[PDB]
Amino acid sequence: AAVINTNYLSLVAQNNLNKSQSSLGTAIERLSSGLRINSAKDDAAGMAIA
Amino acid sequence: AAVINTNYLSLVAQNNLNKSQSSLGTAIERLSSGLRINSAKDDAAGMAIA
Repeated sequence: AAVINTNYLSLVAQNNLNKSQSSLGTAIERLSSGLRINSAKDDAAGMAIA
Repeated sequence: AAVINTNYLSLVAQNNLNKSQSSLGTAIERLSSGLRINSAKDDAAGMAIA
């Protein structure tokens, strides 16, 4: 469709950008802290064991 | 025939012109707003779904 009111492609690109940014954020946190398991939401049992 | 009081052809042309202008008005409104479903008289259930 040749409509301008809403751009589905832009929305999909925004979603994929957000996913990539979340991956970048978790990678950056794990690099800076040096700890894979911080903010227990990743590997919740792992943080208890550690 | 040779009648001048009433001009049937002019009336028919005016009616067709009115139909054309109504179509132009709907097209102009949809163009400016961008919404096909506007003025709920057009696509009544469509506006409910929207």
